[PDB]
Amino acid sequence: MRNRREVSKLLSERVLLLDGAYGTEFMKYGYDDLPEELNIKAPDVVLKVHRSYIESGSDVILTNTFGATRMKLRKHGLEDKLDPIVRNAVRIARRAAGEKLVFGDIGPTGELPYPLGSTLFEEFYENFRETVEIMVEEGVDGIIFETFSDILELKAAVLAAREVSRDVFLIAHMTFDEKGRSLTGTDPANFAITFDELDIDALGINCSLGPEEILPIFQELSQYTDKFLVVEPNAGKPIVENGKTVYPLKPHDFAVHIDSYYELGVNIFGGCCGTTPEHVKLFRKVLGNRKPLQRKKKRIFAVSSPSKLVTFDHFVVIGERINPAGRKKLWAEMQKGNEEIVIKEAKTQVEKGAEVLDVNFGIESQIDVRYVEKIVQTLPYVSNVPLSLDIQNVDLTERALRAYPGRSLFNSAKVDEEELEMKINLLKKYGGTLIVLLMGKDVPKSFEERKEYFEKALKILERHDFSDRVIFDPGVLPLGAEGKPVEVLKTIEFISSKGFNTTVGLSNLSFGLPDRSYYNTAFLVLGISKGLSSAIMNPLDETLMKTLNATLVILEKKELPRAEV
Repeated sequence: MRNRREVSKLLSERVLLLDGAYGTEFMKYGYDDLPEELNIKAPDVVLKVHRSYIESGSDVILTNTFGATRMKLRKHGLEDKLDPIVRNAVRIARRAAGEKLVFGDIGPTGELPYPLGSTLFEEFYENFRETVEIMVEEGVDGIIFETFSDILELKAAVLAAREVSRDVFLIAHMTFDEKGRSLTGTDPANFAITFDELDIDALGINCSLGPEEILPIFQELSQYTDKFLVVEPNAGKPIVENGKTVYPLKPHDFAVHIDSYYELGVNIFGGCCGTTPEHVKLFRKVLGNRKPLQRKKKRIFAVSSPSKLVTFDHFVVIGERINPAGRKKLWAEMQKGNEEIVIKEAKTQVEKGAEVLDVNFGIESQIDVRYVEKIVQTLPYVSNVPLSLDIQNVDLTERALRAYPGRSLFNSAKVDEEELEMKINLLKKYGGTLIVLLMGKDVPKSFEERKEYFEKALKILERHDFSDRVIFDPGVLPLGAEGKPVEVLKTIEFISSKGFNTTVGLSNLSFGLPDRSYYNTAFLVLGISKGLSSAIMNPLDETLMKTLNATLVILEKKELPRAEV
């Protein structure tokens, strides 16, 4: 009953105020039932608390639906009460809301994504789709995913929501500990980078930390995103007055941070665990009828994993081993569905220095589609490093981009009008970066030719505003096929001059000749000197790795291992 343009037009005009805890407010009225159940067993309390806040000055209240999802309600055997639980909630809230805003509040299922758990991107996606549909029907003024602790789950949630409506105002939230990490690893910047390019309207933090510890965390985020920001700290560092649970921070020692958050560009302020209508009554005062600030997001090219954020601000070793396309061995297994052999090759390369893993599925037509989706999701957790998805088929590309936990590096996309625009789209929808391989109908042979391809891809890239999301691959040829590698170098330089990142299929140079390791090492050094910022290579080639490291030290792009005597 209110689109996202409206809701933004408002947020741009003035900083909004949210509400505090509800569970603890139900506790005060003797109700200890699952808060989401009081929508059926005692709508009065629910209506009361919503009022306690709207009076304290809240401009937006969250529907009493945090645990309102199939997967969660199921743990408390309520899978069947889901429909009315939510509908009442929106209605109960809509009541106290009055003229204010009502946001559907959706919390995390509380299940870990496989392997840390046993849930696949699909189960999550479908889980959140169901509820987000109930709410959108009921006319919520937006939807907010609070306290999420895993980019994969939160990714499913946002995609599901957005699949339901392209007009409802969306808000994604993650919760970090004091170390600045999520449950599975995402730090503020990762989260920020990974989720900014998704069709959500705002990002934010809530719970786990008081207004104090949350301040810097909120800043890291505010720096890597231009979307609206929301924050809802706890009520100070948790303690136990009777061994139970008590939040110290008073309405004054709390409401005094509003200033600090205001300057970091916040748009919506509220409170989590320990916050009461009292606090909000002050927030209303300390805050006032202000107007939001600006900050300009610091641009940065990086891919991510649930736990690691790789920035192309140094040489990025892209592991090449997981490639059944070229290994008749690994392909035989992976086709059979072996997940172990793949998780192993993954772990090995990371140990040796690979910061990103390139994964390809060999003969795409004969590979179990559900296996791809399971591996695509799995690796990032058992390897800790991002993945360079080496798919070719458009259909596999999508089934894979969806399930990938984070911001991926998508391998391949020739400079073909169609393929490009088709790949750009998939990425704009699921997020990610693109490896544009300088070659069209057929392979270019000269530095001149490659430049025409580059020049062309640029036109297409700008045309779709996606030039800030690409790494260029000049295309390497085997020496024993008249490669003329000096032409690829002239290209690496040319692109690196224009301001782009570059990678090469290093092992392409020597296929078909002995002492492959030498030509590779040689080429890499030469390549790096010309600008090459990354290279799908074999981290297991020790000499290549060492010579590489040496090269970087020499070039002042990394530093000393400790001089002796």
